[PDB]
Amino acid sequence: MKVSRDSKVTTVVATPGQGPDRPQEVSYTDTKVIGNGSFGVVYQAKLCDSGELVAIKKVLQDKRFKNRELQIMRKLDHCNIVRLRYFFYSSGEKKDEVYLNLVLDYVPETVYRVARHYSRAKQTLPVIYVKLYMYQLFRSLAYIHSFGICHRDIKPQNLLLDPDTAVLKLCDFGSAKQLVRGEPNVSYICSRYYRAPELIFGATDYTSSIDVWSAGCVLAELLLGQPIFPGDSGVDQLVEIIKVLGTPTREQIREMNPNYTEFKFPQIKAHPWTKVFRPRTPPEAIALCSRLLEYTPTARLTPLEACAHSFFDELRDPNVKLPNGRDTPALFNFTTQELSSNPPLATILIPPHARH
Amino acid sequence: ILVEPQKFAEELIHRLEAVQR
Ligand SMILES: Nc1ncnc2c1ncn2[C@@H]1O[C@H](COP(=O)(O)OP(=O)(O)O)[C@@H](O)[C@H]1O
Ligand SMILES: [Cl-]
Ligand SMILES: [Mg+2]
Ligand SMILES: [Mg+2]
Repeated sequence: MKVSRDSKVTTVVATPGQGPDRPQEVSYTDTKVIGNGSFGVVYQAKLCDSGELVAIKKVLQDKRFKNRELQIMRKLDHCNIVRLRYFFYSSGEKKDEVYLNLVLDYVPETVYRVARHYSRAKQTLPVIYVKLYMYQLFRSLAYIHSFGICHRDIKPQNLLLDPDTAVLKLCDFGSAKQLVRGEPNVSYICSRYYRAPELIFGATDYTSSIDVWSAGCVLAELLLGQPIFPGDSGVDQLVEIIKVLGTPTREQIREMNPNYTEFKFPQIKAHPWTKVFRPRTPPEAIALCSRLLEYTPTARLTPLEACAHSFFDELRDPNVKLPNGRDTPALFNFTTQELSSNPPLATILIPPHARH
Repeated sequence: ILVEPQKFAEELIHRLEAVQR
């Protein structure tokens, strides 16, 4: 790390995200903090060459151990996942401690901040945006899951938005993990409101379907204007879930965590989805939501199947356009790896006019 | 936190009984 002046200019030798390790000199300026936390700091910066804005995520690093988030992001190359341009190591506020720096594409907005606006304004997020955002989320989920990678922290705050192009990019892979059948995992993963019921039951053999539940929670929140399953504790959140889905059957409990099959829980009647949402809520949104928020993990739709849902039919219309006038972003440029789980969905996912 | 099944189920049962018609 070196200091020049042409305005303060920081120069470092950083390694690119893709390809073999071929570090380049990278210069940037106009650095300012756009995020602090227990994880570390996030800076915005402007690249000297291109003038393009970037986000620099700086976290504490134990050099004796490899960084999981770095190793995961280097594999990822998708239009709905935030791109890792470069990464480098440096020193920070803690003496004799080395920091990992992640240079990512700067994205101005998040799904959270946008939805938060409509809540303050007492309006509802237009269905078109709900479709657009959710579609691109499932698209990114279909991608990472094909690598056997589970995000484990899907929430509106982690869904970056470009308001001008309506492009969504999944970020924050600091909880992501390569899920392998046979090797158990931590159940303390995933953040409040969006945790799958099996996770709340302390299951350690869960799958990537936990992300699909989180996505369902996000979808419901967009239709509702507020989180559907709030609550500080795991019990609190389960009560909310049960107050909507009804008490899970013994078999459903067995699918989540067998250790709870013998306890006699009070039988609570399920609340109809059509009463959970506003009367103006589109039937297909409700239908999609119920196919995501299932007690049994294997019963939940896969991300790819979710993209093919009728709720996203409008996005496959050739004459579709954003409210701001311009065209919708890339939605049909599916790759073979992306369609790896279920190739025949391509007949639906890729409309005839997109093949042109 | 990582709660044992018995303690967790007890709390959950207590809560569900209160929100039951
Ligand atoms: N590439 C980015 N562009 C713009 N903002 C970002 C970017 N990455 C992260 N942020 C912002 O910083 C916050 C936290 O960063 P994040 O990547 O989610 O790591 P973590 O949640 O583990 O702290 C996010 O809420 C997000 O708003
Ligand atoms: Cl009831
Ligand atoms: Mg985050
Ligand atoms: Mg994190």
